[PDB]
Amino acid sequence: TGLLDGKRILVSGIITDSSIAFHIARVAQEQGAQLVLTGFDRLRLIQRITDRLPAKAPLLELDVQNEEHLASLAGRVTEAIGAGNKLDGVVHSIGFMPQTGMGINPFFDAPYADVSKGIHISAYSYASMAKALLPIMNPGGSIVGMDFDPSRAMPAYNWMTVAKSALESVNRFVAREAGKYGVRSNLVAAGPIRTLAMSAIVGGALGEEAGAQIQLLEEGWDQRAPIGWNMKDATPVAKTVCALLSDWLPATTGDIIYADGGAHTQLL
Amino acid sequence: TGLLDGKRILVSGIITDSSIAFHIARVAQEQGAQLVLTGFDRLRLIQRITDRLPAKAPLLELDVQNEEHLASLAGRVTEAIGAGNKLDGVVHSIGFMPQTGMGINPFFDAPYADVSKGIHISAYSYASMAKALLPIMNPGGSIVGMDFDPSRAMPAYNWMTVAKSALESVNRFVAREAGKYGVRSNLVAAGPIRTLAMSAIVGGALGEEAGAQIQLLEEGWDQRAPIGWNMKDATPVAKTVCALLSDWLPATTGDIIYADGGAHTQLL
Amino acid sequence: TGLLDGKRILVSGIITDSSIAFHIARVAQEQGAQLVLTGFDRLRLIQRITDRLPAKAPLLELDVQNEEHLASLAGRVTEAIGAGNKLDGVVHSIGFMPQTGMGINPFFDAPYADVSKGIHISAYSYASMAKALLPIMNPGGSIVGMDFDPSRAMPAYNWMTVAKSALESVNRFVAREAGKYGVRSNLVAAGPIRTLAMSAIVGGALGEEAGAQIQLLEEGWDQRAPIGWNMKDATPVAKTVCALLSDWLPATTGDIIYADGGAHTQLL
Amino acid sequence: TGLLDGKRILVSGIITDSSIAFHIARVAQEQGAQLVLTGFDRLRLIQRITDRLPAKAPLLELDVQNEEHLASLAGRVTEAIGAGNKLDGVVHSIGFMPQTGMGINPFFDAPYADVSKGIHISAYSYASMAKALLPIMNPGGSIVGMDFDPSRAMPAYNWMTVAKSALESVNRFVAREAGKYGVRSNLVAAGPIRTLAMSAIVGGALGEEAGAQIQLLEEGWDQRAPIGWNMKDATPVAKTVCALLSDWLPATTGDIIYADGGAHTQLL
Ligand SMILES: NC(=O)c1ccc[n+]([C@@H]2O[C@H](COP(=O)([O-])OP(=O)(O)OC[C@H]3O[C@@H](n4cnc5c(N)ncnc54)[C@H](O)[C@@H]3O)[C@@H](O)[C@H]2O)c1
Ligand SMILES: NC(=O)c1ccc[n+]([C@@H]2O[C@H](COP(=O)([O-])OP(=O)(O)OC[C@H]3O[C@@H](n4cnc5c(N)ncnc54)[C@H](O)[C@@H]3O)[C@@H](O)[C@H]2O)c1
Ligand SMILES: NC(=O)c1ccc[n+]([C@@H]2O[C@H](COP(=O)([O-])OP(=O)(O)OC[C@H]3O[C@@H](n4cnc5c(N)ncnc54)[C@H](O)[C@@H]3O)[C@@H](O)[C@H]2O)c1
Ligand SMILES: NC(=O)c1ccc[n+]([C@@H]2O[C@H](COP(=O)([O-])OP(=O)(O)OC[C@H]3O[C@@H](n4cnc5c(N)ncnc54)[C@H](O)[C@@H]3O)[C@@H](O)[C@H]2O)c1
Ligand SMILES: CCCCCCc1ccc(Oc2ccccc2C)c(O)c1
Ligand SMILES: CCCCCCc1ccc(Oc2ccccc2C)c(O)c1
Ligand SMILES: CCCCCCc1ccc(Oc2ccccc2C)c(O)c1
Ligand SMILES: CCCCCCc1ccc(Oc2ccccc2C)c(O)c1
Repeated sequence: TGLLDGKRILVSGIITDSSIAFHIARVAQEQGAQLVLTGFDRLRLIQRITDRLPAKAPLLELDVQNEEHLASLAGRVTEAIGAGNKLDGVVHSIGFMPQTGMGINPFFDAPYADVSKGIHISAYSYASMAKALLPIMNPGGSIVGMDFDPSRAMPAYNWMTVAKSALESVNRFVAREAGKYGVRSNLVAAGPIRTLAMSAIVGGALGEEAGAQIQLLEEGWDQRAPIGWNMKDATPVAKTVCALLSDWLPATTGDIIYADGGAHTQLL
Repeated sequence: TGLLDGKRILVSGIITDSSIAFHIARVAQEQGAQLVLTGFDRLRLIQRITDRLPAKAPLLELDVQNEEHLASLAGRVTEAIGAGNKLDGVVHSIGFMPQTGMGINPFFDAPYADVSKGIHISAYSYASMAKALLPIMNPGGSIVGMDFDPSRAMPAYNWMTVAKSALESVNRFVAREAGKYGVRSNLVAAGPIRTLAMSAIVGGALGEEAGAQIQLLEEGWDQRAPIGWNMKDATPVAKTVCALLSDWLPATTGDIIYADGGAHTQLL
Repeated sequence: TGLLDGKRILVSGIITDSSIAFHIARVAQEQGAQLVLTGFDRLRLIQRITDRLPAKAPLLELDVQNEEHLASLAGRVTEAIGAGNKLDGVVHSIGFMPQTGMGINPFFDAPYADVSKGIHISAYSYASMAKALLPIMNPGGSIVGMDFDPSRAMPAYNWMTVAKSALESVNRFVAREAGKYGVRSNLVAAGPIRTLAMSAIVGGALGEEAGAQIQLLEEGWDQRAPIGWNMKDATPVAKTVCALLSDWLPATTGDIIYADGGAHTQLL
Repeated sequence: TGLLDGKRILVSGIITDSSIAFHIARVAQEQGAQLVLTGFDRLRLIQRITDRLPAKAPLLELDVQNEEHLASLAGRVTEAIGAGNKLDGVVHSIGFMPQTGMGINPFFDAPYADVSKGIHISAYSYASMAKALLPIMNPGGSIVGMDFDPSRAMPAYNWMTVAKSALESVNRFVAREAGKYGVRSNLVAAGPIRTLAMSAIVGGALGEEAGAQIQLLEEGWDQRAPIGWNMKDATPVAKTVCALLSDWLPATTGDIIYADGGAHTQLL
């Protein structure tokens, strides 16, 4: 009955139940998908969080900066899904940028070591995961990553904006590689969502009026979006990622779908 | 379990069983939608074409330049679907440009009367169909128009390129109106498909260069698309339109979804 | 030694001494250009206004909707500039939209007759003027038109936004034709300037909240521009046009240069 | 008389007399500018090369990955130009990418260490040069970097495409900081030019595919550019950079000017 009936899908990036990846996983499961999950660092917490999903799925450790984790990933996925089976979908929902690279911290004062780490995790890892997983993906498959529209500069997002610009470019080359396997590669550019990264990384770097200034972001985004925007609701974004993982967008690759309430199409 | 089960959808633009609109109607019916079709000019002929669809659907006359057809449209649709019921979707799959505006005919020699006619039918009509139909659309509903990426100039498409550019802009303003109703408005920028218009209009205006240009279009597009492109197969485009008509892209509006094999994301 | 020393340049669009074209003309003559001016409708007024320029230039009548004017234009310019001389530059600084297509007047209520007149004058005439003048332009020549970034929808600009979208597309096709003559074609997307068109057309259609709403546009453009924006100063825009008329951007064609304080590059 | 008469301009990125920076330097001196040059590593040979410019100019060592070099840069330039004098122009004409990041080497096989070096040099350094030099730049001044349009993926350019996508994003935030000083920041996206990096980095990484790949690049570019394109001629690009360094584009910042024959505005 489900949009993703029978499909085996790897989903990275769950840390809490407000994670975009959590809702992607939840919707994908409501739609009949069989999941393999990956988690970073706080595996015990992640285990407890994933207990809240509609169906239990194996959790595999993946630090995208750890070459050993990347080299063993496909083997460990095959152990979880069974020999002779392959993935139909992969979700990259991963990002990091040091505090120096965000908020009210002067753009010029972020050392390259920090920026590099951020670009490693948030951009290059999209290609790493594709490298690791394409060899175990079925024709008609779909790789999806999460974006935040970086076409224009803005307060606060700072070097993460630069990392997203890189990610968009990486996705276009991932499409070229993926196409050899009959696999699509796309990004979903989401509007703002109240996640752990929002409050701890972005909010943490904004200093004092962070609470009110995020409320400004919500109000302004919902005003610009012709159909409105709810920062408390990741479901519209999760649904969009599932549309891309499905058979219903079979001719879209190297591309970006905007799940932002149409805010990026309006100036005011 | 159909993607569009229960949905009432108006589909304009069928003229042959190669029409992008025809495959849109076919796929939508396969997925449980209940359709109303609109046709232009030769309605007796169109009815024999629509007879080839999987299921019966009422066929309505609509010339988008005819003010009376537009003023009566919502009432005629309401009769077709039953008083009390509203539309969940609307598909604009219509375009025209006079020969002077196309092909090897010099760009400078198209009189404005001819360009204006093409822009009326191909761009302005997206707004006039939205005006007529929004008052009989449900929240969560979806308006979708057909686009051919006009961001760059090219041989042969000439003034139709300009009409498409206008249409993309018209779509962003329709989104502002549609949102007041909880309705989304998007275009699908399709790759090249073997349809009547490509033959009679584009081919016709290319004269002796039609063959070489159409061949280059078939193979060049496939070459550039990372997942490839079958110009003889409208299904991938029709599926993309159904995705937009569905509940699975609920946060996208005023936007363009590219069902072109990824070709627009690659230079070579 | 002036930027445009010895260049023969046609400049359209002067109506008042606040007109963008007036400032283009002044800066161009300050830089050694020999001008021919074209005016519409109010020829006695334009003659008077142009008496304020650094040098007296011949003024020719041109209503871009008048086929006879267009058909006789090259002949009339050749008279103004001398037989055996050709133009080095052409400036299109022309636009119109009926009130129904602007301001607080509902988008859906603008009749196509109104929209078509707006598009004729604002977009199609860029090609009309190129058709007329390219046969009397020197290699290395430059055609420049005035744009307002229409990539996103916005309040008030309405159907003019659609006309500018069309204009951008027209410019790319003009470039194809102009290249056959060794001539470049480009647009300058300017930020908001206090001109007759701004007060009469835009402010006129904004109703009672107009003078203040226009002030709020200034405030927001200036805030978004990393280098600020002064709506009272056309000179930075005129300078940019002069740069495109000069020999200093010889590799730029089919393109758009933004003289907008950089506001389009920033989200907030 | 000269376009840049009286201006003091720093030009980085000279490595051979085919360097785009060499032609920028030459044209700038021809136009009355006083230069300070920076070079990397091979300073003995760079000095030999700059002795062939029309005018004498101080040459300073700058490795952009060297923190000590950047920390001391403003003081060294001040020594070169005289205390109390400031720079009106800065040209960043610097890029690097390891071979593994380029050509026919598999996109997925580039280790992050290699990509990170390329991004540091090719993108981050645009920000570090701005950080170092803005304190000694005059209001009305101009920072210009060199781009190659990375909006679409393509053969061979591989991870350098990613670095350019990052660089474009960096330029937009540099614009925010530069505007506090009354300074503009922009990129010139150049068409392809035969330089040391083309030969050694791009051509070297293509191997047996270099001939065919570069022929198609060159043929396609000249075909698409409405005014044509000559890969052997850096002067149009050098002129465009000088236009940006001048007073003639005073309202453009955070932006990208294309010196590419108009190629990017045309599909074919
Ligand atoms: N929250 C928003 O408003 C928003 C908007 C647009 C895009 N995004 C993108 O959505 C994605 C999900 O972020 P979120 O908002 O759900 O935040 P989140 O805090 O819920 O998730 C971020 C994830 O990044 C993972 N991560 C960090 N370093 C990692 C590493 N080295 N290896 C593997 N995983 C690592 C963390 O474990 C965490 O699970 C990110 O790409 C984010 O940039 C978020
Ligand atoms: N075929 C392609 O390669 C292609 C690619 C991208 C986008 N498109 C767009 O797809 C849409 C459908 O085109 P298609 O290729 O299926 O061609 P088609 O010939 O099958 O359909 C074109 C339709 O336009 C309708 N039409 C013309 N004038 C009309 C009027 N006054 N009122 C109402 N309808 C009118 C025709 O009757 C016909 O049904 C158009 O917007 C077209 O530009 C086509
Ligand atoms: N003022 C702004 O904020 C702004 C911003 C960006 C772009 N522009 C563009 O700059 C250009 C000049 O406008 P402006 O702001 O200087 O206003 P303006 O009123 O000074 O100039 C508009 C000109 O258009 C001419 N025109 C109208 N109909 C014509 C016709 N049929 N034939 C020939 N000419 C006709 C008018 O006579 C007038 O001279 C237009 O393209 C406009 O869209 C203006
Ligand atoms: N050649 C083309 O077709 C082309 C086209 C568009 C853009 N570009 C860009 O133009 C710029 C100049 O390239 P080019 O083609 O003239 O090649 P080039 O080889 O002449 O110049 C590249 C410069 O980068 C410098 N560089 C490398 N590492 C450095 C470091 N650590 N510190 C300081 N400098 C360092 C090199 O010394 C060299 O001077 C680059 O940004 C390049 O990406 C080149
Ligand atoms: C106020 C600035 C506007 C941006 C807010 C939206 C947002 C929130 C969180 C996001 O995720 C991250 C951001 C930075 C670093 C890491 C992650 C996952 C993210 O990518 C985007
Ligand atoms: C070089 C590219 C030329 C072929 C483009 C593909 C195409 C084919 C048909 C299309 O439909 C029309 C084109 C013109 C007029 C009317 C219609 C429906 C259309 O909009 C696009
Ligand atoms: C509030 C809307 C956004 C600000 C508009 C700035 C502007 C002002 C005048 C312009 O010129 C015209 C506008 C409409 C019709 C005709 C012309 C010449 C124009 O093109 C742009
Ligand atoms: C076939 C590849 C596509 C055309 C490349 C044109 C080009 C050539 C050289 C360029 O400069 C560099 C490229 C890589 C690394 C460093 C530099 C300076 C560059 O940035 C662009």
